[PDB]
Amino acid sequence: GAMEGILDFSNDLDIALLDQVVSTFYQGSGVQQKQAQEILTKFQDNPDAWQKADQILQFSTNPQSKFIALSILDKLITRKWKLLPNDHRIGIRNFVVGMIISMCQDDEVFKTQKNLINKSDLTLVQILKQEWPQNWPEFIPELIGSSSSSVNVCENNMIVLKLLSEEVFDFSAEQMTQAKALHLKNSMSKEFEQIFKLCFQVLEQGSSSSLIVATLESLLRYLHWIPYRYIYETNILELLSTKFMTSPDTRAITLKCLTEVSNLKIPQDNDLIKRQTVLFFQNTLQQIATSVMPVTADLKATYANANGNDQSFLQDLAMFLTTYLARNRALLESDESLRELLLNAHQYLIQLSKIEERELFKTTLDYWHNLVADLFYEPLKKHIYEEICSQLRLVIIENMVRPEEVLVVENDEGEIVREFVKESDTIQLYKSEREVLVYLTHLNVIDTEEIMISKLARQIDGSEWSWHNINTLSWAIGSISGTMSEDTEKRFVVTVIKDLLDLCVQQSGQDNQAVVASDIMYVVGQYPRFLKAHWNFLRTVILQLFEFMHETHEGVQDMACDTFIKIVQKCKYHFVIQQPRESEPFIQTIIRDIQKTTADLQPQQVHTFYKACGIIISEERSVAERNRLLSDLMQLPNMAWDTIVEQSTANPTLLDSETVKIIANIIKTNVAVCTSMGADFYPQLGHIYYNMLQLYRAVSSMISAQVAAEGLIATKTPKVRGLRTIKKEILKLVETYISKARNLDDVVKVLVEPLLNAVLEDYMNNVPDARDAEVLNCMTTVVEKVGHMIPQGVILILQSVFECTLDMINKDFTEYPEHRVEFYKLLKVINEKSFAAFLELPPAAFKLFVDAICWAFKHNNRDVEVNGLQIALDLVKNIERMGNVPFANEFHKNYFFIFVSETFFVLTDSDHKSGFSKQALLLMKLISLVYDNKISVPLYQEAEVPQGTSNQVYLSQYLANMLSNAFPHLTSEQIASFLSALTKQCKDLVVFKGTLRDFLVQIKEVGGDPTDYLFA
Amino acid sequence: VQFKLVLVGDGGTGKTTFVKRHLTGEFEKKYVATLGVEVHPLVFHTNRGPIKFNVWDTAGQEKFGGLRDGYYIQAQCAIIMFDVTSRVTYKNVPNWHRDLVRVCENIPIVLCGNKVDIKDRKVKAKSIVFHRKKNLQYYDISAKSNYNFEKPFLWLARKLIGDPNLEFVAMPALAPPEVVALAAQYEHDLEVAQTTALPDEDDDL
Amino acid sequence: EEDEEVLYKVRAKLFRFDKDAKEWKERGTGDCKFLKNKKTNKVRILMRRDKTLKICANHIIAPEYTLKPNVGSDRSWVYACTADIAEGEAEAFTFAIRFGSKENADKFKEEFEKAQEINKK
Ligand SMILES: *C1=CC(=O)O[C@@H](/C=C/C(=C\[C@H](C)C/C=C/C(C)=C/[C@@H](C)C(=O)[C@@H](C)[C@H](O)[C@@H](C)C/C(C)=C/C(=O)O)CC)[C@H]1C
Ligand SMILES: Nc1nc2c(ncn2[C@@H]2O[C@H](COP(=O)(O)OP(=O)(O)NP(=O)(O)O)[C@@H](O)[C@H]2O)c(=O)[nH]1
Ligand SMILES: [Cl-]
Ligand SMILES: [Cl-]
Ligand SMILES: [Cl-]
Ligand SMILES: [Cl-]
Ligand SMILES: [Mg+2]
Repeated sequence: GAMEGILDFSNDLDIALLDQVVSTFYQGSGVQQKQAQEILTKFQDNPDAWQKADQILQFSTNPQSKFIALSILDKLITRKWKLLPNDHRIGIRNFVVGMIISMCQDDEVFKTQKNLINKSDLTLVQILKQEWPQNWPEFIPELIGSSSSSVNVCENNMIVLKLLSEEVFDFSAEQMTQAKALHLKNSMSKEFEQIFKLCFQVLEQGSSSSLIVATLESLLRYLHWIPYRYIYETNILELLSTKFMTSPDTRAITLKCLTEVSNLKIPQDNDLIKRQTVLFFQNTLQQIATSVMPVTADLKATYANANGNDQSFLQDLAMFLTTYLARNRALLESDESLRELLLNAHQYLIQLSKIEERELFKTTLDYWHNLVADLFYEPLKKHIYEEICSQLRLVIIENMVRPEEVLVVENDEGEIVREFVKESDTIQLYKSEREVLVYLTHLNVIDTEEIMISKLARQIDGSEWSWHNINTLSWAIGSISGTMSEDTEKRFVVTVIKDLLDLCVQQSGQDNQAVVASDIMYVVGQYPRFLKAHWNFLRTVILQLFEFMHETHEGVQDMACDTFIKIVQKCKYHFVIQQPRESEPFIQTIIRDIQKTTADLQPQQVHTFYKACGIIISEERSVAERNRLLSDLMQLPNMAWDTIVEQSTANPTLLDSETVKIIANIIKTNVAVCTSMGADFYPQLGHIYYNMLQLYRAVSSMISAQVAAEGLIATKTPKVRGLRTIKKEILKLVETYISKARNLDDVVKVLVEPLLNAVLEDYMNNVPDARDAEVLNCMTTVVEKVGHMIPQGVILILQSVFECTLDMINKDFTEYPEHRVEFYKLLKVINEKSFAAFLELPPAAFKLFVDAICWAFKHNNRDVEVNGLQIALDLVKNIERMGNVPFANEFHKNYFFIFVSETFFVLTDSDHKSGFSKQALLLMKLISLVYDNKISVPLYQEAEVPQGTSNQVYLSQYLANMLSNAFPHLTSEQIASFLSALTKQCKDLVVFKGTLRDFLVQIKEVGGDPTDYLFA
Repeated sequence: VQFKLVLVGDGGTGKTTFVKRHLTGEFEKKYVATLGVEVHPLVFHTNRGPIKFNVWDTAGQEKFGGLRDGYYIQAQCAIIMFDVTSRVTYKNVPNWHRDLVRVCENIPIVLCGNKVDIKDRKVKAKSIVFHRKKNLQYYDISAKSNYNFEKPFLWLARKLIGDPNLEFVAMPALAPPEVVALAAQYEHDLEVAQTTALPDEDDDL
Repeated sequence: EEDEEVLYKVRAKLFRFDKDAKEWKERGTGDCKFLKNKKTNKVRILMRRDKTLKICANHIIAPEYTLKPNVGSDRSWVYACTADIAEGEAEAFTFAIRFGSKENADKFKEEFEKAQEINKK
């Protein structure tokens, strides 16, 4: 198109045309905009593009054009500056400076072209980073001088300095070498005296200017690093905390500066400084009260209204108060004359803590946590804050977020329904609230009780009744469990329950009932200690829960299940024993009636139920009695099972979806019970084990048959998915059991051979899409637990899954994601526990193993990458451990350099940044192996190098060459310097890593200083 | 009533997927890296009328960065994205913010922690504090589950319209038409459709 | 939707078939409603996304339409729609709609078929 003209550099740049392209991109739309965008990117990325910058700046009438011009320069300056002839550097400096001056002197431009001026300033700052002060020593004194000549220039200088400080102190770590960083910090520091003087003057001879704001913006940055004397030994605190608080255009920035001040590095034994720290706070609070809002002000209301910058201001105030107090409140606590101030500050916080804004609430809550945690320990402090804490109890009790256990929620139509999904983002909020409230309760249990007991009584008499109110209250009451003495707790809980049951009676209809049920269940679940001392009560609670298991209300029903197991998890012993005035242990009662109780439950709920019963059964330590209970519990699934095993062994025609589901649910139930019973599950496992493995085979045959007859698409079908669920659940059951098994001999002698026989060949001999990753997962646990006892087995596992799995996952990084992850976990544990298995591999297979490892490195998926790196490290150790033997020798000869280069590659490609640490570790280990002469054979082949040549010398040479070719823009000395530093530092990871990081900086530019690698 | 929204954040954080979800309703499983920027209009219906975002969905991968900060020019609002399963992406948040606010000095910005649907969360709730001093709104989101997916836009809408009580409302639903050669090909097309498996058959819906 | 009687409501996930690609693509999750116009007695499907309330389905339950199974699912229907105005201008789609359970899927089909009969009248 017409627009592509600008891409043809063999002809002059048509600026007018450029401007059109740019306008089209920014102001245009659809296809046109899109084309223009691509055109512009191409232009920008053109390595000569920069040469046009001056022409653009001069002749363009579009600020975006110039901005782009500046991005081009910025790229050139940051990446290639020292590649440029000297003349070109000067020229660039001059026209960047000139432009800035010129834009500052024209008021209209200065007022209306801020974006472009800001960009220009940053561009300049990039030049400074390269050139200053070594090749620009006068920059600052002249900047300083220039500032008096013009208000615009002066203001603009402030922007420049703010950017410089940012680039030097705040954002340098990732972007500069250690040496260069230091150099520029040092340089800034050596001249800050003068910088500050200007800053102070401007601040003195002004009130509410854009110049004042700019100055204050720069101060915010300086505060990150300047020595404290500049803050404390000048009049600056007075200015900030009085003058600059009074006008709103300066207020926001001032407050942020004062916040940073409240974190300055500051001596602790200096009374006068303490006084100053007190004074600025006192001033600041005085300004708020008189210029903004009194302490009584309704901050919730104000925030909710969202005028102007109110939300921001309130946020910054919270940040200011919390930061200051957290650090300094002790300064205010002893001196009676400071009491009012301390309390008023807190009262502001209390008011802010009523605001409806989750994130802001969390900020304040974190402060409260800090405070109460301190009051809980520190002698004679709590009484100061008694009234503050009392108001806090209210705020928290009334803003309790829904606990994760409370599964009912109000929909948009005012109906109490089951939640669609977990409220995942309120989990931490609840913990934080509970923590603070727990502390608050400990601080004054009488207050807390009185508050709760009377709020509650106001629900009963109806005066204050509402869903929100009973809820927040109930949740609060549940959340403080543990804070009272058993005895105190006892009466409290009695009163609460009585009242909730009262509400249960008075408040009817399904929605009301759902709410009250949820609340009671939450409360009861939260007080196991109580339950344990009140058997009758406990028993009645459980029975009531069972009733709920027949609720048509799904939310309540589901909650009953979770509450049941929640209670059982803590109280199980009381179900296992025979209670006074009971005819049988309660578990017996539960089991006898399990069909009735669980009839209306969803399958997974039924499994949860069975799981709970398992917890109870495992309390029984007498083996005969326990096994008997297990037997009884499993009676229904075992009978279903026994009849299924009949029908299928007569004829492999299971083809029934109903049957498939039944089987799946049988296994799932076994899994559920195994999960809670662990090692104790063994007898039940044995009842089904052999038939279960046969069934696994039968089902495997069906899946294959189905794929053959219908195609791969078969695997999507409900039928096939169902058959696989059987296989997966089988695998899960065995995995679960083996992970918890206590008798490893039976695992090996009884479980392992048939398992392997049943699953391995099937996995190996299925088409890729039919292979269950769960097999891999199972095998990991097997190797983990008994790998040391089954060398031949481990070999078998590898033979059957290694190559076929590798071939699934080695075409790209994305296909078969579960296989991929499980695959490397398996290799990991094999490499750890059964290294011998890899020693037995044929050389070809071992090479693929090495490949497999490196491939893992190159993943961005962290699950894979991390394991890759670990396996590599373990492998190196495994090899080292073997000593000077042929296998070790061969390994190094074939693979040492493969690992070194692969590790380097991922370190340096900018795409594996998450792995930096472990990469570094691995690299350091590899280098240390040579540096320590732990490699007994020459790593080179003969005639390649003189015969005597040490592995150290060779390693250097290899590396220099690899780097020279890989990064040809680096100088030899840069490479040599880097390698010397790095090899010397192969015993000190933190230093070694810094050297790596410096290198990653230098490879992104040209002309990096080789001496940088001497940093120490 | 249209506002420029720039969307920034590390490669692979879910920026484009998030947008697409809002655009078409779909969930894109494949990671195809954005090249420079993609501009998409996006409308929401509110009690205060319709609001239009021109979403400038920028490239997070340095090597596909294109004009970089040039995209930010005259942005009226923004969303900074990270991935709660990837700590580096949170670490880079202040870099994205820096570059952004240098061009866009006074705009409302939402910080979004994506992919919370993933079990193994790495950037703990508790750690997420960068937004506080910077006056950014924060939300845990998931483009996959739609967890809080509407929140960033609702918030931004409220700030730009300047009405805290702004809510999304149902668009009126025009009566649809009574319609009735292609019959032959529709058979073919339907076949292909029926026998292509629906994704995520193991989801709740 | 003031002039309309709600004959049936169910939570669903709606897909559209991208022919060019060969994949199903989610169009929306929310309440799928069968609505009878009180004045005309016509029955339409109207479906809106959760939270945004955006229309992802708006079409008559044409007598001509047939609910077909999907190979992957025991709880979905697929069908050709020749005139959906969710996106604005009438447009043809091959839709799939999935439910929380088979029961729900089977209930939808029955309801769909009844609606079709009403539309015939
Ligand atoms: C309203 C309607 C509904 O359908 O269900 C209700 C839910 C109730 C739940 C649990 C309650 C608390 C179970 C009831 C236990 C009960 C009455 C136990 C007595 C044996 C008992 O111990 C009584 C007499 C005393 O007074 C109790 C209440 C306090 C104690 C233990 C005093 C003491 O020991 O000193 C749902 C889980 C509701 C939704
Ligand atoms: N599990 C999960 N995956 C997600 C979510 N959002 C996006 N993804 C996945 O993450 C990958 C990257 O998504 P994408 O939208 O390309 O991210 P991006 O920020 O646009 N990448 P770029 O900056 O390179 O253009 C995709 O495979 C996508 O399916 C989410 O909420 N949950
Ligand atoms: Cl500009
Ligand atoms: Cl001084
Ligand atoms: Cl116990
Ligand atoms: Cl050199
Ligand atoms: Mg993208």
